[PDB]
Amino acid sequence: TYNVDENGYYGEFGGAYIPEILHKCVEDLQNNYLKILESPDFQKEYDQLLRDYVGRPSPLYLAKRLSEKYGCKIYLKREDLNHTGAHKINNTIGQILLARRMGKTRIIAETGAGQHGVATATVCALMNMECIVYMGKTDVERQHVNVQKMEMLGATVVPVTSGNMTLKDATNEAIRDWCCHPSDTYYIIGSTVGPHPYPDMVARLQSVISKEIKKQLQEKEGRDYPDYLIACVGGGSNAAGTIYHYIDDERVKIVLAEAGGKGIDSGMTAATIHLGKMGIIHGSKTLVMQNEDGQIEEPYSISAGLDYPGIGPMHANLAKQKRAQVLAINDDEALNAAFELTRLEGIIPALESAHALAALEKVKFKPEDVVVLTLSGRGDKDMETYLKYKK
Amino acid sequence: TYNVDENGYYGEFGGAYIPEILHKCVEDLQNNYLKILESPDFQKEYDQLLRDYVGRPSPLYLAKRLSEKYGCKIYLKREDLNHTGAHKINNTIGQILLARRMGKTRIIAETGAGQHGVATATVCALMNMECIVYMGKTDVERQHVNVQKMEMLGATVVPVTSGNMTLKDATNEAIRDWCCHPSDTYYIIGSTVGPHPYPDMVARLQSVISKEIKKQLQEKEGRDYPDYLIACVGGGSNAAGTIYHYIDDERVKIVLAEAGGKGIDSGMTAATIHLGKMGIIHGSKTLVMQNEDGQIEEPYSISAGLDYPGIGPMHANLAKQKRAQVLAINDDEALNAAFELTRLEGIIPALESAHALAALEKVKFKPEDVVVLTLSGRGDKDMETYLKY
Repeated sequence: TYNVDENGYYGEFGGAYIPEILHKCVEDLQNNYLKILESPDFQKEYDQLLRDYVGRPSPLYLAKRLSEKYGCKIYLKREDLNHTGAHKINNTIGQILLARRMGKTRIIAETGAGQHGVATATVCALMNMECIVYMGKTDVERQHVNVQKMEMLGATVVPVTSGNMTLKDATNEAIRDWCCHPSDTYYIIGSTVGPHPYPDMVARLQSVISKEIKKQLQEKEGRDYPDYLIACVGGGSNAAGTIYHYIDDERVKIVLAEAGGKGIDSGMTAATIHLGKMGIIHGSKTLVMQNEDGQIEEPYSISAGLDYPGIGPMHANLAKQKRAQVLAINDDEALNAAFELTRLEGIIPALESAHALAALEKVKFKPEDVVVLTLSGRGDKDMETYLKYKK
Repeated sequence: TYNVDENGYYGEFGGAYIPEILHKCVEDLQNNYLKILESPDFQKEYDQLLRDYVGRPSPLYLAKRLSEKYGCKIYLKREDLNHTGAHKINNTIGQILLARRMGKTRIIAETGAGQHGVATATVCALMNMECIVYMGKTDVERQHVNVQKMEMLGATVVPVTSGNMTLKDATNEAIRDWCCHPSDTYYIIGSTVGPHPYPDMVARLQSVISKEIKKQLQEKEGRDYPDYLIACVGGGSNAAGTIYHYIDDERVKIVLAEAGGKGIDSGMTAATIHLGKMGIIHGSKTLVMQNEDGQIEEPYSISAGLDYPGIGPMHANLAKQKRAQVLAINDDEALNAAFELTRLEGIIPALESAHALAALEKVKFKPEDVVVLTLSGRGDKDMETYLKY
């Protein structure tokens, strides 16, 4: 299987490469997570909140003008319509329910651009649970609306002033925090990253996407599988959910779009699958962009959501084994695709999602091909970028 | 009976108070709109787009922390989750579907704060149809993000410099364009305002809200009606939609929240039901805020979306007959309610919708009351205002 194996690995990638201090809390999570996620109590509450609070199922929308342009049937999986405007809310809802079932009361997370921090604070408001979000001080400074939303939602935002004051430092303080609070604290990881069981956990939470796609395609096409699944990747969570229930069925082609930034040869890029080497990042053995001194490098993308140096182990494995095609989509290609979707379907996509849309230009589709592309988010949050880069 | 009568009136209110130029285009719409709206072909495409493009049905969400706070069961009808972030998309989808079944190919609309202009441009992009939005130049200057959105969506934004250079003037110019274009043009009005049949048409399009509430209450509560419907009003479309299927059921109390601004006695207000006089606005007989010289006033609210001098005739009638309770909610009250919902439920409401939320402090609830409150929009667009408070 291309899902996780019984040891926490996706082929050679993944596992739990963690200091001894994390051994106990990660082991404890490993023991709990599947028992709770498979339980009917959990499934019932998760489904109810996903329906009433998030608004699931997200529609599967036949984009008729896009379909005309690319000469095939293109459905858009509309995660952009979720409460909070992206798929991250599926994961924060799932993990807060897990946390509660583990008897945890204090919820912590880190955030870079602010989206995961908002998704985390959102569910902590819902649940009336103490919420602390760690955020690199440089990230804090230039993400003031997200900081303000977190604070409105009643979370405490902790500016992280250690190291370079970036996402890496915030991640480090969050992990330290969790480790030091084995009694009461649960750490909500933001993507399909981190030590086992977090990658599998987050993929399972996001698998609601492909669960729905199966039902929706059956109703609309009379078959339960598309010819292509297309998603953007940062850490890999919306892609993991999109492909989860199709991951071993090679009839369904997988196209992953990563952030090329200014171009894979430009030195300002986030194309981890194309350019990364093996490394350990946040306890996971995976591909990581490293500089000539072996140091975890500084990625660049127009989209903050995709400018992570690592990739989830799932996708490293999919790419190596050639189960998925991976494209490095550049900033200009993503912007062009965002403006195109806006004009053709009246949907303003997230800049992340726009990388996936740009992939449509790169693949020669057949007229009977059925493509499902995950519109991971809406583009309201990106409007300042869109106004600056327009025309 | 509280819905439109056979002549376009709601008691004495409504009708079509128009010059001769308009008579042709308005009569045409009056004669044809309802048979299209009621037709299976229309209903099938409307439902398909509402499901797959907008994400309907919008959930009915039991807000447990809000419910515990006010001592009863408060369901939020989640129009905030729709594509575009509000209920206006229900109206633009419905009306462009009508326009197409009428053979019209050029689409025009007015907008104030920009939300209707966005919702119109949105569906014209989908449908690949020419779109022109009239917008007061003051509003163009106040709403740079919405203007740029409309342009990204393919629409032409026409700055209107007549009158006060705001919503009433843009409405005036849209109407005037329409009348000059008998061949090819359909005018998507943005609220339950204007000449018959626009009030009734928009209310019917928005009635999907209450059609859903019925099924959703049946499933959740066993009965299909609440004790209260609570909604905010500008022109009155989300409210009309919310009440449409309940409007003659006296068991259902209706509470409409209007924008008090800095207070009804402040000089800076938008509380049309409380302060308006009978008069004509945009070919509709209704309540209209007027200066002492009898001209249409510039309203004020912290929420730009409630900058309506007039109100839909439906609501003038509901208020005069005491079928609805009407509350004038001040800026402060709306702001506190927005912060309250954000903290209690993790939902950042539109400032328009926050006026309905603030009505929760004002109503004496019984423990076994079931309230449905229409969360007309999300509040992403309002974060710069919330930051300041």
